[PDB]
Parts: sequence; structure tokens; C-alpha cells
Amino acid sequence: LADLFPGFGSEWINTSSGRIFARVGGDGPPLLLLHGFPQTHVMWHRVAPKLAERFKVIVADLPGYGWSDMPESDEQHTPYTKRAMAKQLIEAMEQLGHVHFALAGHDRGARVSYRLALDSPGRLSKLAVLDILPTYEYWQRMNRAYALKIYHWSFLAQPAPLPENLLGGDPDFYVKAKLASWTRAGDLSAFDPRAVEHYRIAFADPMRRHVMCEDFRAGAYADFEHDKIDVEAGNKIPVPMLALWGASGIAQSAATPLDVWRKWASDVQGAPIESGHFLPEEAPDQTAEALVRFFSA
Amino acid sequence: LADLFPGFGSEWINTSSGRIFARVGGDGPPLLLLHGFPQTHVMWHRVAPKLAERFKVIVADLPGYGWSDMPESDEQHTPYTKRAMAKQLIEAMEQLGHVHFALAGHDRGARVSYRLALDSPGRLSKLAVLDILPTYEYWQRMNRAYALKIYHWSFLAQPAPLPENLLGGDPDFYVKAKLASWTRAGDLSAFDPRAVEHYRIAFADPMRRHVMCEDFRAGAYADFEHDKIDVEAGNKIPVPMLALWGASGIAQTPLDVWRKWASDVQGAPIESGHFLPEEAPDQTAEALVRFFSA
Repeated sequence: LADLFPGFGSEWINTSSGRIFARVGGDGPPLLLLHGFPQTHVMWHRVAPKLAERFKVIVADLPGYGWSDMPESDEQHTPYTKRAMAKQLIEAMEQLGHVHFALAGHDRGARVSYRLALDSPGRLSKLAVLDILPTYEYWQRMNRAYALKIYHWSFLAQPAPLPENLLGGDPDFYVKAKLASWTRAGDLSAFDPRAVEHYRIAFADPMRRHVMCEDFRAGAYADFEHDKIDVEAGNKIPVPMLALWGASGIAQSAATPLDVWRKWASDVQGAPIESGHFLPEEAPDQTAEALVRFFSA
Repeated sequence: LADLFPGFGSEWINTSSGRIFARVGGDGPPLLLLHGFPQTHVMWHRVAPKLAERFKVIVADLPGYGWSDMPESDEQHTPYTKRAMAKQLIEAMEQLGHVHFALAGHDRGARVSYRLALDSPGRLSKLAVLDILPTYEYWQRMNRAYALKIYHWSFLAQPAPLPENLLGGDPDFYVKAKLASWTRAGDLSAFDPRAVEHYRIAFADPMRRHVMCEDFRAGAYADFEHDKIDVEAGNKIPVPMLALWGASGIAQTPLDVWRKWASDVQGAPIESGHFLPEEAPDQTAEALVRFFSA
């Protein structure tokens, strides 16, 4: 597997929930980057160099993803809830001496990030979320059109072992079909082939695939309930926030994303980028510039 | 494969879209029975004898299912739309000289049946639908809870080859898990093992699975649009109608829904999961005999 982060170190960070793998580079204010599904930390490889010119960059695998340890799940999918993942990554950052840091997340990692901001806002100087709306908003918007568009939210959340057994026959085809499907072009041309191989090797492990399904089970149940409590209480994220989304990504599908985030956050700016879902790989120059600009002064 | 219809004949009925397989038994007024997903005509094996005491019973494999021929699909999934399936089954019944008959359907076959009643009500003396609401109603109800409960309506409707590819690895597991998960018991104990083997053998064929996906693609697209026209026009089924549903089933307030779609409908729950004719054959048969007898 290729080293896609020239000059970055590698840490396996201990936490009570298991080790977090991360690439670490740069110098300056600390910035944590969190990937999503069906990816790993390597999705940041096209923007991490520019960010490392200005920040100490920590590029972490989510709990249970990539090279991070895989805690055993439970009947409530607890370790793969965004609340639990956020607690685990807070512990991981504390091992590095970071108790107040900047955070950018994409896809599932962006759900960890806004959940972190809701539960522990004092941990974050600034927050960026890439190509998402809150989990509560995706579910509240489910109707026939969106059930067809994001079918995988309901498919991968079916009780085990149904998705695991369907994914086991030809895992390469599914992970590559999802990667292609959510790009603007509908193929794999936006990805570095070495990055695709990282994603494919991770997805080829049945234990890794089970974690992904637990993530989506949490997304259908506890994560939704945690969000529901906040929205029904009127709780807003106070951390200065940036919402970026792809003009051809998932979040915009049937929702105007900045209006949605303004319901959830009291100091939020947002912009579209010409891109499908995978902003840091499909639009690395625009994504890196937006993030550098936001996190700087 | 076991013969689960003692005394019934076996017939391949010609139509302009391909052959319809059916088991045929009994004498009296004609009654067509239509199965659904992921089953074949054999799901009627526990109630067909009692019906054949009073009716000529025709137990047909849906277009593309079981032993029926598989017409070539197209970009709009036309032959697996319920409108097209109903036309094809109307042709098959004409080959037998039945132009006015009783009809009972379950699951996909009940969707064929109510669409047949809307398009061609003169064909039907009486209609029974088992453990369904109209396809439009399912989709209008498609919130988080329902997207999780009937996920396969969106999964199997994904563009080819996504579900076809996933189903090929372990088809026996998928068909068995569907059969079990929709019953009251949650396992396969309500089914005759010989019936399960019929369903497994059909589902083992990739061409048969592709048909099923085309059926759910039609269900997400053309079938929904056809139903939407009738709702938007205020069109109701005039055929006297029975809606039966499982107290633990999928359709679960169903008589209230059907009264919006039908001007003469009665209904009742059966203590059963989705698969009424196999989980509760005695109550299902009694309800059907009483309804169709008049």
C-alpha cells in the first residue's frame, strides 16, 4: 500500500476504546481530519500537503476503519455511534496534548465532527463539515425520491448478518461501485488509483465491512435519536463552522444546505464546490483553499 | 420438487408475452390465485384444496416467476409493471375461456390484482388482496420507519446490476431470510420444507432474480405513476373487494386505506405475519371461501 503523505509520521494512538491510527505532519495550530465511508484517512492525501504548510495536521482513521482497532459492537451499536467515536477521538487528541483543536470531517467523519461539537464544544476552535447534513435531517427528508437515492442508509442498517452476507460475495465490486457512483462523473477517474487500493483492501476485510454496517446501524438508530434530542431542544453548535458541499454531492440532493446548517449552528458559513460527494479528491484545489482560508485567522 | 397440489393439472398457457404456468383444479366458478415475492404459485398449496371444493382454481406463476416464461424487459421495466402483468394474465385467462372471474392475490400478485381491477374491472366478479396496501400508499408512507422496514423496495429497485451482483453470492441465504423475517415466528417453521425448496430453486437462477429486480424497479417507477394517476383522478375500484392482512404483517389501518381506493370493500386481520396462506391457512381459506361464495 502506498505512502500518500510525504514526510508525515505515523502514530498508533491508545484510547480506552482502542487504538487510532493517524498520519501526522506539518506544524502550527492542530487540525484533525476525519474521513468517511467507504474510505480511510488516505482520502485527505491531495489536500493534506497544503494544509500542512499552515497547521499541524492529524489525519486519523475513524474507530473501526482503516488501521484503527475494531471494538466489538453491541445491541445499540454503541462504539460506532458518532457520540462514542467523538469521545474516542477526543481521548486520542489528548494523548497528543491537543485539548482544543480545529476539525474538518467528510461523510461519516463529518457526522462524528458535528456530534463532537454538540457534545463537547469546548474541544473545538473551528469546525468544517464536508458534503453532509445532520443525520436527523437526512431521515426527516426520507420520502420515495430520497429512499431511492440514499438506499444504502436503509440497506446497510438492516440487522446483521443480512448486509454482511450480501457484501461478502464480491466486495470489490460494491466498494468500487459506491466510490464511482457518488462522484460527478460516475466512474473512478477522480481518485488516485493508489487511494482506491487502500479503500479496496480495507473493504476486503469482513471485520471492516461489519464495522461499516454497525456505523450505518448507529446512523439509523442511536445517532438519529441523539440528533433528535438536540433539534427538539433547539440546541445549536456555537463553534464557528464551515459547511462545504458538492454541487453534485449527496447533501444538496433535496435541501439547500446552508439553510439547514443555520438551524443547527449559530455561527456558520457555507459554500458549494463544483464536485460530487468526494470533495477532497474530486476538487482538491478548491477544497484545500476553502479549508486553509477558513481555519486561518 | 414435490407435487403439492394433489389432483390439480399442470398447464402452460400461451400469451403474446410468453407462457404462464398454472396448476388447475376443481370445478365451478373460476378463481385465479396470484403469488408474490420471493415465492411461486406453490404458496397457495395449503388453501387451494379448500377453494377447489367450490371453484375452478387456477394457481398461476406471475410473468417471469417460477415456471412462467420471462419476457424481455426494457428501460421502463414494462413487462414487469403490474399493468402489463395484468394484461398478460387477462390473455392467459382468455385462453381458458374465462373473461369474468374471481381473483385473489398476495404481495406482488395482489398488486397485479388491484391494478387489473382498476384497468379492467369488467374482468372481475370479486377481488381479494392479501397483506398489501396500494404501491402509491407505500411510497407516500416512505419515512424513516418505513424505509427501514421495507428497505428492499429501494434496494431491489437500484439500477442494474447493483442488486443482481449482490444477490449472486449467496442467493439461498437471501430468499430464506426474506421468507423467515416476514413471518410471525421469525424462522422458517411456518413453511412446508418442500415449498421452501420451490422458492429456493427459483431464486437460485440469476435470470429469475433479475426479473424480481425488474418487478421492484417497476414498483418504484411506472407502477407508482400509474397509481398516482388514479389517486389524482379519484378513481376507485368498483369490484366487490376483500382486504386481508396479517396482524404481524407488512401492510399494518388497512381497511381505512382501501376504502379510499375501493367503493365496496370489506376486510379483516388474520393472526399471522406476511405470508397469510401458509402461516394461517385455516383462517385464510375460510375467509376466502366465505367471500367468494356470496
